Amino acid sequence: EIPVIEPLFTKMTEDIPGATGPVFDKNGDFYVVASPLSEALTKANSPAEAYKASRGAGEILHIDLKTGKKTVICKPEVNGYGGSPIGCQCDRDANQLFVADMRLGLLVVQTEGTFEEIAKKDSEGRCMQGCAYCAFDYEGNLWITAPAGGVAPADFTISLREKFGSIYCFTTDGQMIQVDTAFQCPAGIAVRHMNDGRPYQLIVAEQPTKKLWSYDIKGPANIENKKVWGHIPGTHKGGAAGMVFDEDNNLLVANWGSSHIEVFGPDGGQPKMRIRCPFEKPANLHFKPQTKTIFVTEHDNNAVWKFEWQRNGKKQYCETSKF
Repeated sequence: EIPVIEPLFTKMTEDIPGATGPVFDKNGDFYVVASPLSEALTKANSPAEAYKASRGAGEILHIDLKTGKKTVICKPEVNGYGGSPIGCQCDRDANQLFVADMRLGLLVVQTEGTFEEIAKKDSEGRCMQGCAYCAFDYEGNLWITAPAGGVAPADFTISLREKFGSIYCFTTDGQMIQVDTAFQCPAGIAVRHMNDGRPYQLIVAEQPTKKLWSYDIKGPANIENKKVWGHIPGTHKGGAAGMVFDEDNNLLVANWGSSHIEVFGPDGGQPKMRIRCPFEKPANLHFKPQTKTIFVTEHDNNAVWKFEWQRNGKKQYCETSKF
């Protein structure tokens, strides 16, 4: 039996469809992503059906943590095609967000709301797929999951039932390298680092398959030894979505549809503990820097909550020093 804890959750905000991409920038400002397409995929009989019902482009919102006021930072669209941002990370050398988008690929978003679409195509020259989750390594290379088909203007599709989801690395030389493919809905992603700051394991959630995969990282866009690393419990619709490390390199994983966040030790395997949530659909999570406080987004109430974890979070790339 896996032991379960039931900490206190405090609701921070609501009325955010498909709430995801919780992120803190270098100033300690907190952002979340609204995703009409996420919410639609939850209710549809198909990706197409979901795409059709989706009210519009998603948005990056600033949330004031004292007042709860939501401010639209960016509503990305390119050429009439609405973006579907999901996952975010803050850069280290500039206060700007790198945003995985299921319709537009990888974005760089400024706090004043301008943005750049980073890649129409990958380095081999093939079209880009829609991106969902991303994680910086401490070198500045961005690892990205891509569960969707081609970016707009291709029809929207997602690898929820077929194997076509891919993994990329966007390197510090600005190359978008496809590093793996034929996933069934690759979702959350994380980089385990060595004591010395060196990147060395890539953890990737494959959502409906209730699996976490690992690879050994040997350099920028250079991975091998692909293995199943962790088991996600339950037979519910869903599976692992976002994930984050704590300071001890335990991996916390939102298990969408299970009402739990799963906690894996450094060697993976089975969860060592589960965290019971007051909602069925935790989607994504992020630590408040230099704190034990975890912010969690959820799709029962399209809300953001916080709870206290047993230790501080692992530093993100944005919190580390250039030298």
